[PDB]
Amino acid sequence: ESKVVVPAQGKKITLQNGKLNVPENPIIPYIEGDGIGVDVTPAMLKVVDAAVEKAYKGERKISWMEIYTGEKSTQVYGQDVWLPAETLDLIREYRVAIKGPLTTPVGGGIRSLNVALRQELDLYICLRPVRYYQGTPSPVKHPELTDMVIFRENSEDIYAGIEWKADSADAEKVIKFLREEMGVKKIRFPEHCGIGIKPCSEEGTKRLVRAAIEYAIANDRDSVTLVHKGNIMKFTEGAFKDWGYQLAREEFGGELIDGGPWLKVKNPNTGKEIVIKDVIADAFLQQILLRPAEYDVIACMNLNGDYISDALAAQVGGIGIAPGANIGDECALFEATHGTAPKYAGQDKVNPGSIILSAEMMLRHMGWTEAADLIVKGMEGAINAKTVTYDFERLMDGAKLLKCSEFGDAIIENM
Amino acid sequence: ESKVVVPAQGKKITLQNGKLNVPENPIIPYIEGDGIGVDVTPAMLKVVDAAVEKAYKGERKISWMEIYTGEKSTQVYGQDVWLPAETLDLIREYRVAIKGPLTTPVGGGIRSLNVALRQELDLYICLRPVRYYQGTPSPVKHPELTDMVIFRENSEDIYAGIEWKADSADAEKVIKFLREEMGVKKIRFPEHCGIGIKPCSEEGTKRLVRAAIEYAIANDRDSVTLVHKGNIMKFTEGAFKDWGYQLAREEFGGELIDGGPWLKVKNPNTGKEIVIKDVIADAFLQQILLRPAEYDVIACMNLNGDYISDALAAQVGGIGIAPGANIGDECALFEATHGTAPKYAGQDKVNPGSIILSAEMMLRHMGWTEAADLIVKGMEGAINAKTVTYDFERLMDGAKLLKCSEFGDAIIENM
Repeated sequence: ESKVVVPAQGKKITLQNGKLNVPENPIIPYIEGDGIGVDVTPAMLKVVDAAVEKAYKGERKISWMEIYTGEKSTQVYGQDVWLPAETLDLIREYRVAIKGPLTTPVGGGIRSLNVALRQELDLYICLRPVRYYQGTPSPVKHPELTDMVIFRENSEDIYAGIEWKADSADAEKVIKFLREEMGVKKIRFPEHCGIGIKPCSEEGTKRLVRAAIEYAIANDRDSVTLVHKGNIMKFTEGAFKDWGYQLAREEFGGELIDGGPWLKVKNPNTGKEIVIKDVIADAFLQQILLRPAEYDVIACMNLNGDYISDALAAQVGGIGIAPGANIGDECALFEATHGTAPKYAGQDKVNPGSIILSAEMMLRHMGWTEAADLIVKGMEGAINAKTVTYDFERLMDGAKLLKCSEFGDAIIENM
Repeated sequence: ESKVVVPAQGKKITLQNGKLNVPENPIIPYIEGDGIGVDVTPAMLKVVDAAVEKAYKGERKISWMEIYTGEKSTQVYGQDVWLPAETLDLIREYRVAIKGPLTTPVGGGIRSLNVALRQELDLYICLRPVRYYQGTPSPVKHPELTDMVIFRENSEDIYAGIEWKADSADAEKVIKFLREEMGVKKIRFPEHCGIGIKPCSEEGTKRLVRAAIEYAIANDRDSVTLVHKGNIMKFTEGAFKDWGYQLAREEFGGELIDGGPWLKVKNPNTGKEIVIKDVIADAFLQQILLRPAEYDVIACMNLNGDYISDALAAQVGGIGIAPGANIGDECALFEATHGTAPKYAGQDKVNPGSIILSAEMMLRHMGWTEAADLIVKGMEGAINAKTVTYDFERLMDGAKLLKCSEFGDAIIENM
């Protein structure tokens, strides 16, 4: 039967008119995760609870409910039950959830539980906030000028997996069609050629850009930059930038600046003029290094979103502590972007940064920005105090070595 | 008639058994270029001549022959003659050539002369050497650890231009075929969707990788890294990495290291063991920032090659002085990667770095590494001495402002 105990205290989050109605004692489902998830998750629960307790002084509390997926789901439900259907039901019903790293049933098992969750719950948006935390060792000279939020389209693009192996009957048939029926003259070597498809629709583009702007308004951000390689790939990447600008005008009353393509959207809550602009992907990669302060919310397609995220994390030295979320229309799933690392499982050694920052994304997503602000403040303070875990410690001279749990306490101490 | 005067002294470069037979007084065709090309080219000719004169002490000399393309071609041949056929003949016949920036006959003219040259001469390889020059203002902490050579496939990939506009009869027909005939279930929104094709052939991959390794052997480099996003795009990007590794084994006698995918190719001239390895594109972008010294020759597809090049130039602060070459089977065309900037045309103001470094690529391509070494040495010295042009000067405190021509002389002075 259901082995999930719904808390006695707590009320669930409602979705009405596109907005979330979050009660003072919301029930938030959580997946501990496999491997080191057993270490990082407990730290996360403690940090979030303190943030809430401190910011709202007892007037709010979260009723954590544990759901299952992965290795733990097996010891709770059966054997081959890696992703119990009721787990999906609970994430959709409760709207927001947070998960630790998951282990793929390697060999003859369900390929990556993460892709299963993302696809079944139609989590079309990959959100990757990237900012520098004072003290984190970085490779660039001025990482503190970086504070962006990447909105990566997660359901289309070349990542869609629509391809055919070179020399296969399929690949041959597709090439035949393209060259004969379509009159394609641009395929240099039609023999021993693999083919890939890159789709980009109006809806897929609009729904992502919409959220980007919504986010900027909701969080009082300065701008949304549509990143694309539209100069080359006109009908996909270029179409992306076109639909994006079109949406801002039509839905957000964007007004042209100097007649130029750039628009300005007035934030109806603060009066701030959010600038809607665009930069070519290859030029953007240079821009994030030369003029990071010029960018804020970034909206782009799958591939571009993936590359930019990894490149940014590296600049601010936050690869090991990169937060992330997969958001759809009915629910949002916050996660630890790192692996399971079964070697350190139970050792209370690993860095809880990723999942803790993912929790701040969750709190912010819930409107609880005060609490979210405390997590950022604590993180910065703890790292700046050089009271860090092994991974950071080994890269810092004069650092005090703390355990995963102790780092959690250090974050709480600097709130 | 032909308005190109073939020098009286000089002999042309021969191509035999894949190698070039370069005489001591080769005739090298050159395109001055439009706009500032009138400033930068003369500086280039002077720097190269000194490099040759100094390294070989009068035993070698280049017989520069001016050919035409662009604005200047008009005042020499007619009106609509932007790319005279005889110019193509001369580049192919003389094997190596160097050009300054070109101006596109905007409006109703031949779209980008550069793409015309590249496509007609089948210059399938875009070569972008990226290294730091002591003194150049950089955004990263340790740019001096960067010294890579990007081998970008230039004839295939998504850049091929094979796409159809959303909602057009064409786009609809292609989608119909894919979903009905191919059984494609992965196109989320088949309506109002633009489609792009990403082809990757064995030959296109092999010919590029071959050159990469040839280059590494010829220049005694340490490794060739096959960059790809093969984990996602298996039949194109993954196929690229597979064919690449296959070629190293078969043609270069690559031996497996620890049974791992990495191979080792022995340089038949130095005995050095050139490592053939691979990294995923998104991970590589992080690697160039965290461990730049681990990389050397890079071999990748069109898009990846474009992104990585721009990202690297930014790191070493060499965007304004980025050298580049388009190489094919019959000829190689070295060029200034910057624009025409008609505003500064004639003012002897702009930076001649790009084309000068492109010349060193040319000399190195000719086997004249001693002379090439002098151009690198001079450049470093001049920049390190802070005797630079306006663009660098404005970014350097205590810099001596030099004119385009004077910078040329400064390079010569530090050889």
